[PDB]
Amino acid sequence: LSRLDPPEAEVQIDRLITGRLQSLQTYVTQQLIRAAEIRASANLAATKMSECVLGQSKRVDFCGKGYHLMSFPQSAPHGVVFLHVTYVPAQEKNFTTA
Amino acid sequence: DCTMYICGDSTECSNLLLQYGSFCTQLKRALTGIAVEQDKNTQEVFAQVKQIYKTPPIKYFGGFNFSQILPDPSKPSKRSPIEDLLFNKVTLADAGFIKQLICAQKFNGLTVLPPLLTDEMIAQYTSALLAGTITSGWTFGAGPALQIPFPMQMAYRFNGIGVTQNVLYENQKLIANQFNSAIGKIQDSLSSTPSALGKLQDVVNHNAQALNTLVKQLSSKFGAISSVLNDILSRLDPPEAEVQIDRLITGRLQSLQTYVTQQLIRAAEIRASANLAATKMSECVLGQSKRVDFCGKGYHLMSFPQSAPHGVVFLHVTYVPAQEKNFTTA
Amino acid sequence: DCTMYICGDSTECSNLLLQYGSFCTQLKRALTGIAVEQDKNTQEVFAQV
Amino acid sequence: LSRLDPPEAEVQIDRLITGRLQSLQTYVTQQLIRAAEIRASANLAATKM
Amino acid sequence: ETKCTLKSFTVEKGIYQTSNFRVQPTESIVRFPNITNLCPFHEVFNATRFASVYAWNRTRISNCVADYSVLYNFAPFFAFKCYGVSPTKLNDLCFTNVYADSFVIRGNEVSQIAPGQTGNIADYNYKLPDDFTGCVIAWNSNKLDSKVSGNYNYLYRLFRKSKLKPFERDISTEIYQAGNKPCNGVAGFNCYFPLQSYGFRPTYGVGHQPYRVVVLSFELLHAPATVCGPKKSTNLVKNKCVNFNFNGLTGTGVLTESNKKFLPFQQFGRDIADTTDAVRDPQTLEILDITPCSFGGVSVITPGTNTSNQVAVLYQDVNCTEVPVAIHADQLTPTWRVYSTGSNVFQTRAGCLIGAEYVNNSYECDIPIGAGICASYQTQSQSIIAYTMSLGAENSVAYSNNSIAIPTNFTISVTTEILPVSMTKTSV
Amino acid sequence: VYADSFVIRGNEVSQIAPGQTGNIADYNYKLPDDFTGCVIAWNSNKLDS
Amino acid sequence: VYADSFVIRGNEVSQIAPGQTGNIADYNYKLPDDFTGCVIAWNSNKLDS
Amino acid sequence: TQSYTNSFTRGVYYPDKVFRSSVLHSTQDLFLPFFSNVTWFHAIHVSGTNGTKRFDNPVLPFNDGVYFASTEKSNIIRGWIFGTTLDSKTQSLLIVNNATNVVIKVCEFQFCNDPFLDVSELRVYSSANNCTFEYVSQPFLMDLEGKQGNFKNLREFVFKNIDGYFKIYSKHTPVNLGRDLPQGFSALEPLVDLPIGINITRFQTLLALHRSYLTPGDSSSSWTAGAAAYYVGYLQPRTFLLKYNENGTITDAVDCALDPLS
Ligand SMILES: *[C@@H]1O[C@H](CO)[C@@H](O[C@@H]2O[C@H](CO)[C@@H](O)[C@H](O)[C@H]2NC(C)=O)[C@H](O)[C@H]1NC(C)=O
Ligand SMILES: *[C@@H]1O[C@H](CO)[C@@H](O[C@@H]2O[C@H](CO)[C@@H](O)[C@H](O)[C@H]2NC(C)=O)[C@H](O)[C@H]1NC(C)=O
Ligand SMILES: *[C@@H]1O[C@H](CO)[C@@H](O[C@@H]2O[C@H](CO)[C@@H](O)[C@H](O)[C@H]2NC(C)=O)[C@H](O)[C@H]1NC(C)=O
Ligand SMILES: *[C@@H]1O[C@H](CO)[C@@H](O[C@@H]2O[C@H](CO)[C@@H](O)[C@H](O)[C@H]2NC(C)=O)[C@H](O)[C@H]1NC(C)=O
Ligand SMILES: *[C@@H]1O[C@H](CO)[C@@H](O[C@@H]2O[C@H](CO)[C@@H](O)[C@H](O)[C@H]2NC(C)=O)[C@H](O)[C@H]1NC(C)=O
Ligand SMILES: *[C@@H]1O[C@H](CO)[C@@H](O)[C@H](O)[C@H]1NC(C)=O
Ligand SMILES: *[C@@H]1O[C@H](CO)[C@@H](O)[C@H](O)[C@H]1NC(C)=O
Ligand SMILES: *[C@@H]1O[C@H](CO)[C@@H](O)[C@H](O)[C@H]1NC(C)=O
Ligand SMILES: *[C@@H]1O[C@H](CO)[C@@H](O)[C@H](O)[C@H]1NC(C)=O
Ligand SMILES: *[C@@H]1O[C@H](CO)[C@@H](O)[C@H](O)[C@H]1NC(C)=O
Ligand SMILES: *[C@@H]1O[C@H](CO)[C@@H](O)[C@H](O)[C@H]1NC(C)=O
Ligand SMILES: *[C@@H]1O[C@H](CO)[C@@H](O)[C@H](O)[C@H]1NC(C)=O
Repeated sequence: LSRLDPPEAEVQIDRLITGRLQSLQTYVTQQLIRAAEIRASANLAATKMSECVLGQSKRVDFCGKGYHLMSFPQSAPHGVVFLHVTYVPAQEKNFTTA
Repeated sequence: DCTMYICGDSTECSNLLLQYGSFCTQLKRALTGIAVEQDKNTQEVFAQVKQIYKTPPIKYFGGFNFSQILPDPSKPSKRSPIEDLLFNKVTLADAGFIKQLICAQKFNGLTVLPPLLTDEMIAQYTSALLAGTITSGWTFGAGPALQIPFPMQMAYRFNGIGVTQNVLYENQKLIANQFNSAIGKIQDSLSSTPSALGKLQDVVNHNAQALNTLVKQLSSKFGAISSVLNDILSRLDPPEAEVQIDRLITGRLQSLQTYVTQQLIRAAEIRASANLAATKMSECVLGQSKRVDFCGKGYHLMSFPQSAPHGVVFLHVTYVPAQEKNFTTA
Repeated sequence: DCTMYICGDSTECSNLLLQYGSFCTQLKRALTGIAVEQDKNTQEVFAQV
Repeated sequence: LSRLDPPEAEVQIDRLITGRLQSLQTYVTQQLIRAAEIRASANLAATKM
Repeated sequence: ETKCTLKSFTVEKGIYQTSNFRVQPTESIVRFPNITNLCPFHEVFNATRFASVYAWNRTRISNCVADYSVLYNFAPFFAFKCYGVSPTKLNDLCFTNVYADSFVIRGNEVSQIAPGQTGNIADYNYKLPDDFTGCVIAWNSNKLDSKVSGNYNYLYRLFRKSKLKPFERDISTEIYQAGNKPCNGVAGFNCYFPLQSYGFRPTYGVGHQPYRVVVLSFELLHAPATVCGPKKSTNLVKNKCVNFNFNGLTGTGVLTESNKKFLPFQQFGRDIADTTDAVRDPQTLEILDITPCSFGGVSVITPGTNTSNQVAVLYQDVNCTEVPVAIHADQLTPTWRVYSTGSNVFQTRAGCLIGAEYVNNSYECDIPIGAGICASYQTQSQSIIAYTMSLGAENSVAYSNNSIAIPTNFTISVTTEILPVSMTKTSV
Repeated sequence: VYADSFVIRGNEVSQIAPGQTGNIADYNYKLPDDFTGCVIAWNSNKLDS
Repeated sequence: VYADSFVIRGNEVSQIAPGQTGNIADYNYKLPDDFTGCVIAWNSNKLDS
Repeated sequence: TQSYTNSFTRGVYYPDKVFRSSVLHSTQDLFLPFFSNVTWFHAIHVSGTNGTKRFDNPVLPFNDGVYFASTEKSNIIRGWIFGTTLDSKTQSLLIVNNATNVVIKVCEFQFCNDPFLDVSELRVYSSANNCTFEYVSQPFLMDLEGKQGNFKNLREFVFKNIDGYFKIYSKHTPVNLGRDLPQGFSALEPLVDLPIGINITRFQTLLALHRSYLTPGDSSSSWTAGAAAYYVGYLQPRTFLLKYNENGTITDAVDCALDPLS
């Protein structure tokens, strides 16, 4: 705007402005998809809290590996960390059954 | 690769695109994220086991016949008859096997990176967890595999849904015959159906059509005299060519933006489906599921997953109360 | 429909847009997919019986 | 098209058309994400049923 | 190259894509048709009886080498503005056929002849189509086309029943009806002669002096090209990457004798990418197939930068038995090619690998590659090794119809599930 | 419709335009950027000499 | 700031420009495509005759 | 005489000079719509010597080109006339062939009929006044004989004048056995292209009147039947989707403006 003159400065500004606007559109479009992913993960974490934290979960390999006992969530920056307490049958012995 | 797809081996057009900023390093990062995300999806769905189990040399399960789902050594790919049927059903388009005509046409930088898990070790994962679920039941989904007889495991599964062991131990021959008949007719249904693997076929075809549309977008004048950079640079003059080429480029870049934007959403959907399939494996395959109408219709007994092109196919074994009789209750 | 929404009943503008390539057949396909997807959503949620 | 002459009418039309086409692109891109969310909610509702 | 393609001095474990590799052309081959008879342009430009605008004279140009640089001394060249084809490198183009239309007009209408121009002449005497390719030459001819009494040798139409389509002539001597009043050759009132006097006087100022105009129409649409510039034809080379310039169509790629069946009227070919796939050699009438250089992606497999400075380059989807090994200075764009391409060669379904050797052992794989192959850093004494990914610890169970395994003790284990629930809210 | 007529020098015949800055275009006759209409210019050396 | 002064013919007064090809613009005085600055041209027939 | 018929599927040429294979490329141009009306025309001339006079020649409109098809023994139909307003008020075309020659002119020809006193010249124009363009060279039509009349040759011509470059798309299909325009599909390729500069809306043809045969006479009109052995069809701007064979030819093409399925 100090170098050019309005007649051709307009179209130059228009070209810059549409380019920058499309650049911002790209960021917003990526943010929408990332927020959809984060909402999917947050719904998963909410179901995980409701099931594992507030009771025993009979779902296998959902609240940790092995048979589930309980869980303790911990606050984390921009997330949550669960401490699944699980029962693992550990060492075993063979037998004869009928 | 933006450079090739946008300005085919043209130095002036590469210089013209370089000024656009970090507008394609981000594009490369997005697609690299999609690729590593696909690899993570496959590994999370299938690699639920830490150890690879092998089926016993003899195949007796109390009349139960797993021939159609257990791998056969006669075939050279080590896949089950139903697993191989799934592969035959899905007409795969490209897999990146050093091709050096539609795929061969793509001298436009549109390459398909082969998946990390080749379909000879995904079948190994499926066979391993099949051995786990047919020789140890759900016990291998918690800790070490606990070797238990198959009739015992089936009676335990019946006890899971309130039927008690006596029913299975009094009807074992009938249950084995019914299971064998169902396993026999599921292959016939898959073979003779018009299109059952519709989801996998659509998954392949959507990517194929997206790549085809990207290729076809290379001729849109977008307001230019021609869509060929070589002819533009032989015909016009650098200053006039500058805007003309740039106009064609911004159009092509927007076309590629559309492709990557659609691919991001499609990959989010595929990741949602892969998470669903992983939960399905962890619940139905590695134990009985009390969730109703989750692992098939009817009361669930167990499931067998089968290696499939760009997907997984479960064989949910379900208990259906069949014919009934009225009574008087108090 | 790209033709009507983009060039209202103008022959020269339709000719100009036709050069843009398969840039709106894809647009039609996306929205047709969305429509059939909504129908599938409703039928999958309710027609469990 | 009543005021300008084809030479400059075309480039003017081209500018308007690319702007309107990108505006429609924005709508379709947002609709795709919204439909993905609605499908996630519909899958949740189907499992809930 | 990795440290440059990702702006960081530190690179951790992983496989990064950097750029591609293209076989550079060895020489440039030109195959402009072997013509020498210079087509007559002087007779068109420097004439004494330039036709009137209403009956523009159209001249055809046939097989010739036309140099659009010896015409600069033929006319004053007041304005040499040109359309899509630019006159700068206009001598490097091959035309299917070239047409020159010559006439004379007034000064204020010298810019009136153009695509989509509406007025008297551009609508009733000579209309150029919007898609017209070619350009118009205009120069003042006041010194020659001046008459003290009157230059009553030029004509132009004023009245027509409707508009005029582009590139035709309405040379006709009839009587304009100009209303429901009927006239029969009378040319009386209400019925005016369409051609009226176009006299010129030297005393007239700018914008009214005669402007002899010749407009050249081109049809460079991909088709058998005849009229071509003065570019020397070179020898033809096959099975080697070159910069072909066939009839003004440039590009880069390897040329093979093709099995195409171009019909006698066909010159160029097209695949489903809307780019040229096959071409016809105009000096030989032999069909050539155009396939680009043996390109491919390049992925750099490296451990953490503070673990070693040794990387393993893997080329995407290309056998290391042809181009990856083929390398020379200014022959491939990646100049980092100091990699031997003969030591540590790992052929992979994802394209061959350079810099890593195959290990029969299988471990958990750190840096993914594809097709069940991952490279990792191993102590031999340190080098990058590419192996087949280990699926897991091999295990067998002891299934028995009467045997059962049952645990006698348990282990309580606590795991972590890191689940993001929110991102950084922002506003722009 | 409004017609404004005057006389200027040759080097400044193109100076009368939207957003042009100089001597006349800034101090004697300035046309706005959004100005719609157009300027007619011809030499009058034969009369105004 | 740099000023380059010379004399050329009328048909080639527009030939000196970024990316123009011909006799003078290619063999005697070529201006780069990224050239910033501008060219002043006026007829000198009365003196150089 | 005159009669009508159904064009079925026919009159598809190569719009461009680009080679394609297994490509479903579509393009819009002056194409003959499938299943359209094609009008026969006949020049009855068996009693011309016994007074009577032919009296059978209309002025066929040319609007947006003309599709041509005929079956002549050797050279019964030689040339065409284009232009408008007939008289020297406006120009006209004189496409006419002989042996291995073609001569076409854009000269203001005033005439009344279409004879040439041959089986020479003249009788088809009387004004070589202000002629503009002239052309010579190899004729459009190369005769081939199967040693019998059963293999009736079909000469499919499509004429276009979009900005000059006259279209002479032609092909020979001697597989005909008697049926008028047999069911099937054929491609069509150009021979020559040259601008003429003229507003053309009139079309006529040349017949070897000095020796004619097999010209029955009747009052057939308004969608009736009559042997004419000479076809004329009009083109209209239509979008066509063309399938290119793996070899490179055209196997089948579908219209885009005829049926909802198309
Ligand atoms: C047009 O062609 C004629 C040839 O017919 C040339 O005339 C020459 O003009 C120059 C310039 O005045 C004279 O010095 C020569 O003596 C002329 N030669 C002849 C043979 O007449 C020239 O190429 C063109 N002339 C004009 C006036 O444009
Ligand atoms: C229109 O203009 C040209 C140039 O004035 C006319 O001149 C003759 O063109 C023919 C080519 O058709 C040449 O063979 C002659 O040598 C030219 N000169 C003379 C005196 O005949 C001609 O009338 C027109 N050209 C066309 C129609 O091509
Ligand atoms: C070709 O010439 C004929 C001459 O008759 C034109 O026909 C006339 O066109 C005008 C303008 O549309 C109208 O008066 C009538 O349509 C016709 N007049 C008569 C008396 O029939 C015809 O339009 C010309 N073709 C083109 C494309 O302009
Ligand atoms: C076809 O007919 C044309 C006239 O319709 C004739 O053209 C003659 O061609 C010969 C070839 O050398 C010339 O010598 C004559 O001058 C041409 N005649 C005329 C009137 O132009 C001829 O009968 C045939 N054309 C040929 C043989 O080229
Ligand atoms: C068409 O040809 C005729 C043939 O005589 C031309 O008629 C005369 O041509 C002279 C040329 O010097 C004119 O001075 C006369 O006025 C014409 N008489 C008329 C038109 O009755 C006629 O000029 C030619 N037409 C064209 C457009 O060239
Ligand atoms: C790549 O190498 C393998 C092994 O020699 C060979 O079978 C294959 O054909 C090669 N690729 C191509 C495209 O020829
Ligand atoms: C010249 O080109 C022609 C084809 O147009 C053909 O005779 C041959 O290729 C060349 N002949 C000579 C003598 O150069
Ligand atoms: C890199 O590794 C070296 C040794 O392995 C260590 O001393 C150094 O702190 C590391 N630096 C970073 C940034 O990790
Ligand atoms: C790997 O295995 C085969 C033979 O067992 C062969 O390629 C090679 O000898 C082996 N390499 C090593 C290092 O053992
Ligand atoms: C189970 O019984 C079958 C049939 O007798 C036999 O082949 C198989 O070895 C038995 N398995 C074991 C280890 O008890
Ligand atoms: C052809 O025209 C005749 C009369 O002109 C009409 O009866 C008939 O229906 C038409 N057929 C077609 C297919 O247009
Ligand atoms: C198509 O090409 C094949 C092989 O080139 C050939 O055998 C066949 O006859 C061709 N078909 C034609 C020319 O119709």
